[PDB]
Amino acid sequence: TIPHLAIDPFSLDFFDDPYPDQQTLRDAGPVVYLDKWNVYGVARYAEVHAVLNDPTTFCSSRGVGLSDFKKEKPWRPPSLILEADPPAHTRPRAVLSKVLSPATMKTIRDGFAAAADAKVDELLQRGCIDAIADLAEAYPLSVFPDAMGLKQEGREHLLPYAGLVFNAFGPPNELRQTAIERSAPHQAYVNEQCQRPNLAPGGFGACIHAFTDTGEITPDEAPLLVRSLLSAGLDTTVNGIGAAVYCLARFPGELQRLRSDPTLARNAFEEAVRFESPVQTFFRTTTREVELGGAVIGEGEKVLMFLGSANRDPRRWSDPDLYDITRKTSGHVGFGSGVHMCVGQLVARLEGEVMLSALARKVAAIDIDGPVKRRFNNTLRGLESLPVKLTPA
Ligand code: HEM
Ligand SMILES: CCc1ccc(C(=O)O)cc1
Ligand SMILES: [Cl-]
Repeated sequence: TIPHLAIDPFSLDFFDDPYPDQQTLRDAGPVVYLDKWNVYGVARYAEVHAVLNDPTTFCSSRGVGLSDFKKEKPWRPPSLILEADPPAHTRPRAVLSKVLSPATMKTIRDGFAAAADAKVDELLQRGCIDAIADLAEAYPLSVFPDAMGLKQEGREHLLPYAGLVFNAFGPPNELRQTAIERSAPHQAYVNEQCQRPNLAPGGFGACIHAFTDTGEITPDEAPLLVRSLLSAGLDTTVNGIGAAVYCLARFPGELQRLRSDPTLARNAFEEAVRFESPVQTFFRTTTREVELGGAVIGEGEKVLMFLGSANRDPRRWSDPDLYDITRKTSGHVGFGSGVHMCVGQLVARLEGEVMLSALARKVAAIDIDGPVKRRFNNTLRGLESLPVKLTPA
């Protein structure tokens, strides 16, 4: 029989220090009942990974946040890709995949590295820098909206927009409800840049709109796939990169390790995604009666998956609380797993690698010199400010 926990994985307290709670979450039982929100949760690597790889049983089309789309109105029209099941998923999925293939990365790869090299140089010129706003936020801001082919004007909405989207997967918090109350300007901006007339020749939005021509997607579909990349494509990478730098900061020996061997960049990043897990949690909904870690769970029940917890399960990882940039990271669920696994992963790693590469060649120490402020959001873990003094090589 399934234990009750009073933990609220969406309270400021939990965000501020999740690690003791996530350990109660695991130790309690393979499946737990969260009184705060009347839902089942699963925090161990094994359970999380299983749920992820049975989309037939654990569907996403009833929402991947708490809210059940069968029971209640989605807060916005649903994603053609996040909030759908195969087969409706498979087409929109395949398209975004071509858009963001390794072929594509090869073409934009030099540009991303050069821009990464430029930021780290400028930063070394100043010394004291905010690792979040001046790097984590600034770098993908200098590469991604361009890769998208966004205009200049409006971009200040891209981050609040992400925040809104990720806050909304959560329970009906103060966090959620406020985000929603404040959402109109952010949606109008995104709705606008979602249109073909507004996407520069040769960028993702443009490349996406091309699938209109051949018919792989309709014109209603097209603005909505773009919408996908404008929700998911930015703040994720802000927090990913954010994690990496914070890790390097807290783990100076691991920085020295990376400097010794700069080819360890890609994986020092991947490790950071495991170790922080910028995207913390997602739900599914049972499509049938299913036995899940010994419990028989009824049809149409929501299950909360602790991604971060999975990624830090002692049952799966030696010394999981450690930053180890030569860890065999393969199998972490930082970008999820299976049919829905992050279609954007190549862009993220692209950014995380070039930037960690630039750092490994350019910086000799990263020390935090200041107050460190966390940002609170229902789905995203990350920092709001991280003051560091960069010392040059
Ligand atoms: C720090 C980098 C990133 C992280 C940690 C991350 C996280 C995730 C996770 C955990 C999923 C699985 C969702 C699920 O199982 O329901 C996912 C899927 C997705 N990601 Fe990412 N992501 C990142 C970067 C990106 C980027 C750069 C893009 C756009 C270029 C993107 C676009 C998407 C989209 C559209 C999906 C839904 C795919 C599907 O359901 O088939 N992500 N991401
Ligand atoms: C990375 C999480 C995420 C993935 C896809 C969407 C979307 O399709 O709007 C929104 C969020
Ligand atoms: Cl929207």
